[PDB]
Amino acid sequence: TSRVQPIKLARVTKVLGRTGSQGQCTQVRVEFMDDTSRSIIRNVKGPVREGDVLTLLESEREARRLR
Amino acid sequence: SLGPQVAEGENVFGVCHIFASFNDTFVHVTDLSGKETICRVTGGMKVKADRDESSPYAAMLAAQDVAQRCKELGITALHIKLRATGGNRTKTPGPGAQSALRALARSGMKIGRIEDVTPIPSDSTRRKGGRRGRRL
Amino acid sequence: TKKRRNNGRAKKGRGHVQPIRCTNCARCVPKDKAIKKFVIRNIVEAAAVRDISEASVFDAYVLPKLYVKLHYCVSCAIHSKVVRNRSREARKDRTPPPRFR
Amino acid sequence: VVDPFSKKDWYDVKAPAMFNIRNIGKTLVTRTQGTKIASDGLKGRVFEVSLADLQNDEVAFRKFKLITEDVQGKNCLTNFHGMDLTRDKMCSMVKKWQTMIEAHVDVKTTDGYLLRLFCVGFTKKRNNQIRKTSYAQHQQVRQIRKKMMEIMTREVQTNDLKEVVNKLIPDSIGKDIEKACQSIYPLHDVFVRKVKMLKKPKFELGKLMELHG
Amino acid sequence: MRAKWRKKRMRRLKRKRRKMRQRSK
RNA sequence: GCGCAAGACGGACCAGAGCGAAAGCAUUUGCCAAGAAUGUUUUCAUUAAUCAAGAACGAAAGUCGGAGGUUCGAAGACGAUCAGAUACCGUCGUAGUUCCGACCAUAAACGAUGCCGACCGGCGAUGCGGCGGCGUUAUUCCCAUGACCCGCCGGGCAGCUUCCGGGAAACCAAAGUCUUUGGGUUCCGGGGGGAGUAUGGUUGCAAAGCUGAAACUUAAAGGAAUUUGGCGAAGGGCACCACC
Ligand SMILES: [Zn+2]
Repeated sequence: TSRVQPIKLARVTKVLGRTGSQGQCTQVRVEFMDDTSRSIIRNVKGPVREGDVLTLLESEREARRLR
Repeated sequence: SLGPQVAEGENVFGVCHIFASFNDTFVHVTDLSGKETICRVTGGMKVKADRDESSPYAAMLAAQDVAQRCKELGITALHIKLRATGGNRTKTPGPGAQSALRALARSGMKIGRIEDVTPIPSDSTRRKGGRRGRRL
Repeated sequence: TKKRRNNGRAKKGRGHVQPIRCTNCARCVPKDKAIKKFVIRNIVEAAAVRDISEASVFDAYVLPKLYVKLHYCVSCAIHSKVVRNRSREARKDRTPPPRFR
Repeated sequence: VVDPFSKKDWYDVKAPAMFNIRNIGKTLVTRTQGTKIASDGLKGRVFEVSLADLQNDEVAFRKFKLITEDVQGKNCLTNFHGMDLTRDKMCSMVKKWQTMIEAHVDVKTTDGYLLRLFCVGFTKKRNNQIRKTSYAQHQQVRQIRKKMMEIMTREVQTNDLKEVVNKLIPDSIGKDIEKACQSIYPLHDVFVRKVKMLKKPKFELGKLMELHG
Repeated sequence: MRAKWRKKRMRRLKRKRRKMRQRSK
């Protein structure tokens, strides 16, 4: 494939709704502490508190709603 | 087999005919005149399974193949010619053309004009099916 | 029971109109009876707009649109859930729904 | 077995002095192999170029047809072949609750070239308009169509291609249409749809030479 | 039934009866 | 990608808009002929309305005879479907579909409502012709016209509301002006099956069209609407006897 992605961080701001067929993935809007102007929408599985920090592998791809 | 023009001073242009239907996708790349072409690829070229012909995956594999061919030959920039099924059948573009465009743009080539060359008719003949249509 | 004031169409002074064909099927429907959607859409919906913006030779290039209209039979329209049904007392509302986005 | 790209040239295309931008890109052809002629293989190549790619920062929803005729070695020369309109633009003209006026003519210039021009028209919704419809009577549409046809069969035959396509660049024929039609019914959007080239005489090299320069 | 195919079957019966009548001549 | 040829159709403009007795009618232009509405201090002076017999037109399919047959596609052929499909589905495909003639006169030909005349509400709109009335425009002056605004008249397709009134109720500005029952006039129905059937006449090369019974059997067959219902209908909520 020959594709290399840099390590990306995150910072949650406000909680949102929950997606998934059984409600296991939770929407949350984030900010990047590396560059405090870009905000993307992602899904997180697991408990999330506001004021926490998330780890990623890439921050260039967004996810759909269901399918 | 190469572009004698310097890449920093100027960039060269070809066109591509992204034809996407509900069961196939084509990526066909030629120059501005369009008489002769660079290379061609279908939706079944990279996937042996027929069920996977109409998908983003065959489109992005086709886009990567023409991306490598245009990188090795020396064509840097491409114009866009999107195409639906056309005629009297369907005026809606397929769900693989956008992924093909994303894969062809994310690989580091310059874009040009984006124009739809869908063959819109004035009035064609009768559509396939019956009076009651393709009911199921 | 007379269900509607009109008869599912706008044929009030002609008697015969021209038939057209659907998109999901090929069912012949009269023109004033069918439910038609003049959809407006762009080339890139929401994903690669920044990709097109950065990788363009033309600076601040405006993205073109695509213009298309679709024809629906009633069964194909309700099967695609474009239009739904309500109460007969609220059936007498000719106003389109308020488009927010 | 072997790549055909070894037997491949790289020629250039040039616009005449009628345009502003000279070159637009590259073309591909093989060398001659006896019964195959490299000069013939560059003949029937129609091009699809935009107006902003041939001029400065003007309107960019117009397309021009350029056909090649002759080569001399590592470069080629083109000529005017027709006009086109962007389907985004043309599909953005047509909206509901206004009437369409469309005309055509078969008009011949001073030389042997013959053109078939088209026009399209869309009417004014007025500044003080309350009424939704704003249609036009059929005799009014008929005499506006006659006015457009007589204007575009007035403009063309008085000159040759070298200046009438110069008039055809910014808005000038459509300017004459939109300026000479406020009397019958006010109209707001008129351009030229297409120019379809119909007949060409015997090819001489001199006319192609004097346009290029 | 629906009256269309009942009428079609009745017309087929009429044609059969007329065939037997013209054969019985 | 460039040229050539064939036939079909006139998308987008295309509308609760128009015309026609109805079926029906859409590229541009030219020719012939016809027509409603409008305007009128023109003309004749009761020439009128509905109408058995008789007569014209008439969707699609169908038949006879030529030309043409691009596409579509009854009959039929081939694979998958389901327990079974000579059905749905896909590839082909005869006759038709197109034009010129010659025929039957059949549709949910429906506004499921025959025509003429008169009377009794409101409101905002649209199409046609005529008439006025601040104002803007084809540049300015300036009149006449086209365009726009504000009112009116007459006819037409329509729309919203209504304790006028009516109806079994859906609903109706007509399905109203009906026990307080009578403006004029053509067709048509007496419980449901048998049956639009047998027979006879009629028209047609033919498919069939019009006219149209009886025996026997039956106590229900029907129309409107409320209440729970049953949805492989849409739209919300809940439960570890539903799940991640
Ligand atoms: Zn449909």
